Amino acid sequence: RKRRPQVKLTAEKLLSDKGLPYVLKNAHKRIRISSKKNSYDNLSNIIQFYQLWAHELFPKAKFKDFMKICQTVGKTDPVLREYRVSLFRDEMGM
Amino acid sequence: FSLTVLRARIALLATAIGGPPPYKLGDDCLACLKDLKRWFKLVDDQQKRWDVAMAVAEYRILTDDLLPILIDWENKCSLAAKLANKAYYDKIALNCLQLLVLMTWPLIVTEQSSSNQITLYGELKKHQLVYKKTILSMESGKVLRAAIRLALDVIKIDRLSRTPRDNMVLKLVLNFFRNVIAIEPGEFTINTKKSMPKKGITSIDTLPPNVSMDDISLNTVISSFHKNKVFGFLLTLTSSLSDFINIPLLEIMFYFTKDVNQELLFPRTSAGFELSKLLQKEHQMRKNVIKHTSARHSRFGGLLSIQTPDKTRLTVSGSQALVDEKIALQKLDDSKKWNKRIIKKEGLPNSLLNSQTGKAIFFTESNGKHFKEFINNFIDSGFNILLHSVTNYFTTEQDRMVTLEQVEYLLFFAWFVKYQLLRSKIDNSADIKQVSEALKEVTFILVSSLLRSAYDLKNWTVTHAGMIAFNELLNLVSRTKAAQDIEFIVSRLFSDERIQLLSNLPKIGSKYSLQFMKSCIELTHSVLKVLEQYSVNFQKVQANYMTEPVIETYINFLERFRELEDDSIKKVFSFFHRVFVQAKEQALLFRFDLIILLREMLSPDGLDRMSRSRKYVSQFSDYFLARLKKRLKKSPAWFVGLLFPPLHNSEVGFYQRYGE
Amino acid sequence: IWGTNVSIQECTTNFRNFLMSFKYKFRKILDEREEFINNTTDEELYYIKQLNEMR
DNA sequence: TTAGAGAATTGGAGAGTGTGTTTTTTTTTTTTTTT
DNA sequence: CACACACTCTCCAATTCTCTAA
Repeated sequence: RKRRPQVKLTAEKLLSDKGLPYVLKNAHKRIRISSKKNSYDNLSNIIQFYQLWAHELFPKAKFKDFMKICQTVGKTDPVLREYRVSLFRDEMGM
Repeated sequence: FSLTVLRARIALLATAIGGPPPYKLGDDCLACLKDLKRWFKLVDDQQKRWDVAMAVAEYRILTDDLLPILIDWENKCSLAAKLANKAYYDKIALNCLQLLVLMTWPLIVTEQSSSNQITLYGELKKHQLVYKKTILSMESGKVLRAAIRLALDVIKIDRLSRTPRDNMVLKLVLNFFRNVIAIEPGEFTINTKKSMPKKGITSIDTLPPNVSMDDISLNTVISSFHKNKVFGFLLTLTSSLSDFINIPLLEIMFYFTKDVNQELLFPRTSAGFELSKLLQKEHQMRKNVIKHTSARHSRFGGLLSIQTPDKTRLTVSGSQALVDEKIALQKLDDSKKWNKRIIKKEGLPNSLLNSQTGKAIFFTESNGKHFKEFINNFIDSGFNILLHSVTNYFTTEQDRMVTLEQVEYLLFFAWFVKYQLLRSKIDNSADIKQVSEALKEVTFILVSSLLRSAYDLKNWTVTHAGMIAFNELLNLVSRTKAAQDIEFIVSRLFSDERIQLLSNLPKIGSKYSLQFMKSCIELTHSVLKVLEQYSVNFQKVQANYMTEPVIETYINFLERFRELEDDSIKKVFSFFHRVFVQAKEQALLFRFDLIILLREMLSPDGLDRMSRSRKYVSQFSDYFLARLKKRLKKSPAWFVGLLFPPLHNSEVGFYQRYGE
Repeated sequence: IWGTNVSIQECTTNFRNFLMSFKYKFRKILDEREEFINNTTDEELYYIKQLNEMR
């Protein structure tokens, strides 16, 4: 009767297992930094982590569309801002 | 049945006027000319049919009969003017030129216009180009020499001795010049009543076979103007300014310069050096292109698996991916066939209202040299006098000015005041006082009032007509300050009332044409430099500029690096460069949009390697990465906060954007 | 490489270290050639000489 | 000006009407001009 | 004949929009 609706970026999907915990864990042990190397290589390595996170979290949409939708959701949906405030408060304790 | 009867009458008039092989005036020629004029006037406005003009163009009347009338009258006029029924032989050209200007009148289609006008607009715009094609190529286009006779007959007498009737003759003849040169190809009005198929519009060339883009460009118009001596006519008409010869003349000599850039004037086998440079550039970009293509054929079958996190065995093809992992990831990215929806949007003579930066009309070197001195002679003759003549009229009927007047006036003013300053910059032989007369208080306040009034009515085109002048206002203030109190009264009213208007347009115009976005960056760049010599506060004006939509509209211009020039990238990057240490507000710059554009910039597929743009940008990006690493290493949550937009909470606003 | 459980990096390193520092003497001793006394044609870096010839 | 309740439109899957094939010139007679 | 292709006919929920929301 009706086609299966396309999967969109729901709030629950943003907290997937291969998501925020994964990047928070691997930020300090995934990407190497060296100013001696050309800046293009460093920038590509930095964007590699986010690109793989987006693909293994949402292989339907591309890079730019995914980031645009995420930015619009963050500017619109206040739950993301609340979560960011909560993590900021937690980090402020140290 | 009515239409074919109309065609029959047009053919009957065509064989009644006469023909060649010298053209002969048939019996009752004046009567048939008056009949044709009456019929065309009746069908133009009283009935609004636009069908008589069509029949006239069909019989090639303008080419076969009308033009030879003026050509045959030219030799008689020359003989009569050099020797030392003249009234009958003079009045015959009046009706012919009145018909010519009427057919050459630009056609405007709006919502209130009926279906016949819009239906026939696409079929008559090509004939409009045909008229100017055959006029310009008719033995050096001498019909304009006959046209200027229809003006010198009336202007010869004293201006105080003008005629309440003959005064309309000057308007009628003057309209012909602006009408012939405003003829431009239209737009293919696609019938969007149904969904378009898997294929787009086949041909966008709206030119009949007799009309070629070679024979209709503004280069042809300028060459015809030079070869027909009408440069002297345009100079002498302005030399005697000291009403009705101002509004038409405002656009008679503006149409061919409404969109022509002044950069082509100065070069900064002669044409072949730029040819060799362009061949080098295209060879470089083609060399960059082949870096992705495989050394062998496509069917070689290079298959690989990327052992991505989670031990994934995703399969992506291509021997190019076997060279670099980044190429494999890019092939992963572009493999998806799904795309999002990108939203998108001239009613007046096309120009900056609709012209991209690369639309530089090709000019012959001799033609360019002639045009370099023609406009300079006009400026040295009557520029400021013509401006002061229309200053009084501009001060009245503010709400009675149709939207055409603003686009035909503000663009003229801004273009010429910009040209004078650039010409003074390149060469010191021109004084700044030749353009300094535009700093009048009343003119400035009226143009500012028009600019601010155009904002509330959503007339974005009219407002864009105003920013181009507002840029040169600040530019001329700076020029007259550096090269020097008259500048203060013009550059002190933007204290509190005008700061909102200048700081709101960048935040809202990012969803419109490219040139609308380009105007605001020039406005900010000029305003940040005019006030640098006096600092009302440098740290206070910049506070209202550092806003997230402003950064968004600046970075949205950088995504077009395939067409951005050296100065276009220079201004955008220098806006952030000048606030790196002077303002220290880099926290709002931490969006991924700028990082991906930096990756595109330093990549060889973007900016040129041999040019002088990617070196300082690369070094500044090297420092940018150091700043990013330093700021990210001190906040684990900032690793993911770099993607999300900033927050409105009180404490975090200073905790994250300033680091306590 | 898909379907092989073979890393491209190790293959590239193997071929790289095979390119230079390799001499035709290795081939001369691989086939048990008795006349391996030759020095210039065997002990010289054959592939380095080939790369120089290409250059 | 912000996070959130209301209208308004149209693209991506699917109902459906009509298509498009397979499909062939070998081998064997009979004639005709040169040989 | 019928299975696969190309494409006109036809249709609701996610995507955009501007009046009333905080």
